[PDB]
Amino acid sequence: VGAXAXVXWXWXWXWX
Amino acid sequence: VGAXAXVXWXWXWXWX
Repeated sequence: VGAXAXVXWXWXWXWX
Repeated sequence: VGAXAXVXWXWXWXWX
């Protein structure tokens, strides 16, 4: 279903 | 900034 695996790109929110 | 790396969890939207 949909495309890819999961939701968004990466892990969490930001960079740090 | 924030926490983690990127936005969300995974790659794209769904599973497939």
